Parts: sequence; C-alpha cells; structure tokens
Amino acid sequence: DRQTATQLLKLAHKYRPETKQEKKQRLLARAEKKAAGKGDVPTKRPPVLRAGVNTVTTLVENKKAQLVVIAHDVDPIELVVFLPALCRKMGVPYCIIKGKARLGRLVHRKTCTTVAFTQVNSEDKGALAKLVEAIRTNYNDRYDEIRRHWGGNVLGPKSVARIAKLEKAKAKELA
Amino acid sequence: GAYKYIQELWRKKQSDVMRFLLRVRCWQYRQLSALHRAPRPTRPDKARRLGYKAKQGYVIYRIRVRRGGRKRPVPKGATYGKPVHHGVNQLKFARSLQSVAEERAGRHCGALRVLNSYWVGEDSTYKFFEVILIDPFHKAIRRNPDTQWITKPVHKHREMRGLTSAGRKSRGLGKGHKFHHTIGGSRRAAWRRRNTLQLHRYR
Amino acid sequence: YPMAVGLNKGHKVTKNVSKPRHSRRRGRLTKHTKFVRDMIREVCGFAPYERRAMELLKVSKDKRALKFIKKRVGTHIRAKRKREELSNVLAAMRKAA
Amino acid sequence: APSRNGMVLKPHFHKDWQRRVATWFNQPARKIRRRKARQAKARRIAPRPASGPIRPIVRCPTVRYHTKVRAGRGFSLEELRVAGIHKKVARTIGISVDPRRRNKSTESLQANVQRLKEYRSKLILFPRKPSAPKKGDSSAEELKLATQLTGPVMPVRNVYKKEKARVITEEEKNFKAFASLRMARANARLFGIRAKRAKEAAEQD
RNA sequence: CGCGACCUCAGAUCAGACGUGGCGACCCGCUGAAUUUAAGCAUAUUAGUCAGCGGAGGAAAAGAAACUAACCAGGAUUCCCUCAGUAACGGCGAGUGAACAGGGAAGAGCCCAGCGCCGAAUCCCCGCCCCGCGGGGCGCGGGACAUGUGGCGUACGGAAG
RNA sequence: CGGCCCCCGGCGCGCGCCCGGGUCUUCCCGGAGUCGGGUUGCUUGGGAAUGCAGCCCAAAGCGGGUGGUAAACUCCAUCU
Ligand SMILES: [Mg+2]
Ligand SMILES: [Mg+2]
Ligand SMILES: [Mg+2]
Repeated sequence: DRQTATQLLKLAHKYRPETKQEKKQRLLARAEKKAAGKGDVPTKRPPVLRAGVNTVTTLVENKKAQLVVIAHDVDPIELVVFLPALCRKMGVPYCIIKGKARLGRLVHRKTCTTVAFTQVNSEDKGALAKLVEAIRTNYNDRYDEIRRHWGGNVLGPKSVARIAKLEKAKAKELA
Repeated sequence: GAYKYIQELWRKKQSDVMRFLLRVRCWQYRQLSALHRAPRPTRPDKARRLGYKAKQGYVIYRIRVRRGGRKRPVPKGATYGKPVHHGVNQLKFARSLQSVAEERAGRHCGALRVLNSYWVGEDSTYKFFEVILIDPFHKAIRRNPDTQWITKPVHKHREMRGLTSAGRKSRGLGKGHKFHHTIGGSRRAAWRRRNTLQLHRYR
Repeated sequence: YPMAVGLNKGHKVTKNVSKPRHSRRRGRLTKHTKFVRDMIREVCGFAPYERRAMELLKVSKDKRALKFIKKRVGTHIRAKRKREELSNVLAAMRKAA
Repeated sequence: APSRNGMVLKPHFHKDWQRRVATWFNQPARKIRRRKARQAKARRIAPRPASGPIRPIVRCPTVRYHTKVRAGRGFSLEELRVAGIHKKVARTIGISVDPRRRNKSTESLQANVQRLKEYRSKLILFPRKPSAPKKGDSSAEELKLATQLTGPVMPVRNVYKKEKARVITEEEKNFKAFASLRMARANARLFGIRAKRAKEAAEQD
C-alpha cells in the first residue's frame, strides 16, 4: 500500500547511490586531503544501496542484504520470479513495490528492477527496523499461502452478468 | 547471480509457471508482423551466452517462420522422372528452420551483420526466433578490437553462406568418424577432391 | 617372460601417476549448483509426464512405471535415473511427514 | 566384351572425369616457389634456426608402428613442469607446447625432459640492451654458425641397443616356447567363462 | 481533470552513416534432373553432377577436439604420396567405395557468456580548447547508452583470493 | 653498369602503458525445445539407420558424448 511505500522511499532517499556529478568531487576530496595529510582511513563507512538483479541475488544468497525492494512490472517476469522464493529461504525480508519506473529514479536511471539494503546507518537502523516487521508480516511469513494463491480466472463483465441473471432466475424459481 | 537462475528456470519449460508465460506471449507474438524489431532481448541470459552485449549497435529482431517441411514446387504433383523421384509430399528441406529464420532476418537488413539466434516460442503453425544482429559501422562496434572481427568484409551475409551456429549445423561438419563425409573443407570440397583424377607429370 | 598376446599383454612400462586433467571433472554437483536446482524445483514444479509417473510409482507398480519413462525420456539408462529420483521425491514427501 | 583369360576390371570412369582432372605442370614452378618461401623466411627471421621449434620424442601408435620414434607436436605441460620453464614463456624460447598431450609412461616422460634440458644448455639468448638476466658474456663467441637445418637435435634418431652375446643356459633353452603362446592365448579367452563357472559353484551351497 | 515518469510503439526531405547492382574461373549455402549404363527395365547408375537460386574474397571454407585410437599410444585445419580400387555398399547384378596409423608441405594459437570480485572503475555523441601536419586523440565541460549489467582480472591446459 | 625522380619494411630524442613466478591453504568451476529417443524423408561405403531435416516425446549432473552388430549388466579408455 502507498503509505508504506512512501515511508520506504523516504528511508531509501538519503541512501541514494552516487551520481557522476558528485563522483567528480568525491575523488577530489579524497585526493586533495591525501595530498595534504595522507589519511590512513578518512571514511570508515560510506553506506549506499545496491542496484541490479544480478547484484541483489549475490547479496541475498550471501545473506548480506537487510531488506530487498523488488519491482512489479518486469517485462520478462522470469527475470524476477525466482527472487521472492529465494528471499524466504535465505530469510531476507522482501517487499514488492508498485512500478519499476519509480525505484529507477532512486538510482538515476530508467528501470532498475531491484534495490537492496545492506548497511543502513546505525542511528537510522530504527527506521529500517520499524517497517521491516510490517513487511515480513506481509511477504515472508505468508509464504505458505502466497505460494498457493492462483491468479486470474474471472469472466468478463458482459459474461458474468448473464451468470447473475441466470442465478436470479434460479432465485426466482425457489421463492 | 541472476542468470544461473534464469537459465535453470528456462530449462524446465513444461512446468505450470513456465508453460503459462511461454504461451501468454506466443499469442502476443503471433499477432504482430512476420518480422518485428524487438526493443530488447526477451531472454537476456541466452542472448549474452550467444554473444550479445547491452550497448549501442546490437539489435534483436524476433521473426516468424511457418512450420512444416517443404512441398516440392511442381505442378499437380507430376515430377516427370523415374519412380524414385515421385517425392512430392514427404520432403524435408535439409537446412534447419532456425537457419531459415536467420536468413530472412539478415536479408531484410543487409546493412546489418548477423551473429546467431535462439528460440522464443512455437505454436503449431508458426515458430518464433529472436535473431540478434550487429551494425558494423557504429563506433561502439568499430572500436573495441574484440568486436572488430565482424566489421571485416569476409563476414558479409554469414547465413546465406551458412556460417552461424544455427546454420553450420546443416553442413554436417566437425571432427570424428561420424563426420568424415566432409573431411576436407566442406561437403562438396571433399567430393571434388575424392572425384578428381590426380594424374601426375611422370606417371 | 613378456609376451604380446595373452592376459598380461604388451611392453611392460611404468605408470606416471598424476592429478587428472581438469576438463574431466565436468558435471560434478558443486553444492552451490545443487542449491540452485533444488531452489528452483519448488518455485516451478514438475512436468506433466512426471506427475503422472509418480502416481503409478506410489500405487500401481514400478515396472509399468519405468516402461512409461522408457517411452517419454529416451533411453533405458536415462529412465532408471529418472525413476529413482522420482522415488526419492515420493520418499521425501511421504516418509518425511 | 570379355575375351580369353584376363582380368575382370572395374575402372571408375563412368563419371564425367575430364572436368575434374589435375595436371601437374606447375609442379616445378611451385617447387621453386616454396623454396623461396623458406629462404626468404630464414633470412627474414634472425639467427633463430630454420624449420621452426624443437619437437618431442614421440612413439607412434598402432602395433605396426609402435617400435619407432617420431617427432611430435609440442612437449606439453607435464614435461615443461619438471624442466622448470613456464608454459607460456616456452614458445618464445623456441619450444613448442602441446597442452592436449598426456604422459602416462615415465620412461618417455623423462626422455623428453632430458631432451628439453639438453636443448636449453645448447641455446644462447639475446638480451635487448645488455643487462642479461640468466645469460652471460659475448654470445658463445658469435655462436659458431648462424642458422640450423631441418630439426634442432636430429629429432628422429631411432636408436637400438647392443646386447652383445650370451651363453645359452638351462631354463632358457628349456621352457619359453610356442606352447607358452598358445596357452596364454587360450587363457585370455577362457578367462571370463571360467570365472562364470566359478560363480556357479559358489551359489551351489 | 491535469501533470510527471517509464514501457511499448509511430512519424520526419531530422543530424550523421550504412545496405542495394555488376563480375562470378576458383570458393560457400541450398535446389537438383534426364539422356546414358545394367545389352530390356523400375532399386541402382549417370549424380548429389547439368540447369535453377542466393552470398562473398584475393583467396574462400575449414580450424584449436563432446578426436583418432585399444599400444610402449598419438594430438587443430588444409594439401600431397600412400593406405586402395582396399573394409564396406549393391536387382550382392552392372557398378559404386571412404578412413586411421605412416612419409611429407606448412605450422600458431586464442577469446567470451557463465561462477564470483572491484562504489559502472565503461562506451557513444556534442562544445570549446593542449596542439599539430596528411587527422586521430589520452586532457576539459555538457547530452545520451547502460544495473534487464558496459569495463577490468579470468576459460577447463584449470581459475581466483 | 653509371647518373635522375618518387615510393617502402626495419636503429635513436619527446607521448602512452607497467610486479611477474613457486609452494601451501581456503573458496570457484561452465552454454536447453539442446542432447537424446521415437517415427518419417533425403543422403552416405557407413552396413539393427554415417550425416541432415521435418513432427512428436523430451533430459541429466561422479553427468553427458564417443568406443563402427540391435539389447540388458559391468569395468576401462577417451573427450567436454
Ligand atoms: Mg537502444
Ligand atoms: Mg604407372
Ligand atoms: Mg574484391
């Protein structure tokens, strides 16, 4: 639902990946201070979110990811269909978001089909841990039932209306 | 990580998931043209194990081929020869259908060079193949010296000569005791060497 | 007393023992790949010929069950390895319950 | 069409054979052509030897030929490994490498290893500008010739043993006969059968 | 109802490129007879040749083993001499008929997808410049491609840390 | 043989790129409507089917292919 998905993108917004504009200056600030002080470790932890099906699958089956946002409208759906079944087995929480265009704008691209959460900030772990029980209630714990749930198979409205009109005639037959 | 799962999921194409989306789109493919330019590969693992990369210059076409063997194009089934040549209706066309499918893809686009292709659905009448093509004159292809081989002019129209892995299966060549009907060069290059009279000068 | 014909044949030379050529270790299971194929037989399922096979292999008999896999998958030597891996699905479904 | 006592013949001239005829009138014209493809290659290279790299000692297959020694393709990894030289450095030394060859004998393994160390001790390299790692002074006093011929260390050299003279002793003029062939020839073919009758008396109880 | 994204697609005398046809001796992919021979004729032979059709190049095709072998084992392809008119095929008739060792010519090997690893570390296009001839860039700033995966180290002779 | 004019392959100043090898330990390791089987045509010396092609069925992972008489059992060889 969109209230959780807006809270999720609020959390993922400050973990935005590096763009080529800020990649120019980030290699400057590393190099101007190394030219001035030679820092042995200036930044111990730059945190970021990963992107890409082929990168996420490496993180889940190594159990390095902490929450796997997964998209909805992948055109060859077999690119993604294994991944909910796999996050159950490695126990990583996953959530299906609406629209692969919208999480593609997080990573400054068009479509990106998956992102992952590995190292959140420890002061903002408490926002990631807030909605993660709201998520693995809905996806991981329900896996015995969401694997059973068939889809489709409803007739069209011009043909289910004549179903109801036969049932009302059967309802008018009895009383 | 991803593509090993996509491979193994594809290799079971009778299970209820996979035989659904192999025919929810075999319908969708059937409604289009005989050949149609796909914007992106419909199975990106199998394209890239056949030589595809996702950059400017490569292009996929899915094209359609009508299934079945060939009928001998002869008026009223009258072939006018000895009775071993009354073969109107059991004739089988010794080159493959995928090699036919690559052939009428690189024929429409003669500015394009063809690498190879793969299978994306079959109905009872039509059979659908995605054919991958390469523009020899784009600078992402004309640089990158591990790609410069195809822009070298001996590779003009590779399937009309039978050079791709779909098409080279029909020539019957390879090493072995099972394949030395073509043990020099090609099939008729063996025949010319077996049937030449090699009379020397002092004989 | 070495000789050319018989049961101890040939010029008697000494063996060079060595670690085998690497391409001969080709179809091993390599446990990570065992994980991938076993993760995918529960997202995807069984083929329609082999769900009909295990409904003979639990009740009807096995000899008519192998003669069924003899016909659909090709050879005899492929039909037994398919049959004993269906009986191990049928054991893990029933006998681990 | 036949006649008196002669041969019955199958000439294969029932096919249009005048089109596929190959007459060798250019064959002196090509023998003087591929001499020039060797001479203008030999001076083209270097003082590096003509007729290419060094080949192994290789014994032929197929019982008719298994008693002789042939030059092979490449020395291979097992034989390169013991000699100490790297598998990709070996072909700029002048040593051909055939990685698909196997060693399953040890006598022929050590033969090509002895061959390959013998080569390197009669090889002189040229450092570019004279630093010379693993190489010494002036180049073997200008290397005693320039360029070799048709094989470096005479690659066939099919050699046999002397085995001069013995005295015919007892147990040697007594035993190892024709009968030892015929009995060993029979024991190879009655081997699987007699091990089947042996199972039959084991299930006899 | 409007707006934004993305996917699928359109249009244009868009900017910049490309393909077409010829020649066809040799070469590559298919298609393909009959005369003739068998003293007749159907299977066979002629012949996978003639004609038909499509693609190239200065050569093409092949080519680094899902090989040959069966013993003391050879080691990509192509060409020659043999094997050999032989094993085999065939109204077992007419006829047809390869290969492996062996001797030579020539000799040269390699790369990717995948599995992981590196903050996409990669490419195209435009603009002004370092500074240049006969124009191609490594250097600078913008627009795209690209995570549905570009680039690096890697390929079964093992590889990586 | 000489003299003329142009064109070409390769020594040395300035760009560009630049840690390999051995031993051990740990981890990685592969191409699917494909192989294969059926049947049906063609082809081949290839014969209980050498090759190819259609249609149907359709894999495995100490697996797979080959080992020239169909099959079951087994061992070994060889290739990937
Ligand atoms: Mg594009
Ligand atoms: Mg003569
Ligand atoms: Mg030309």
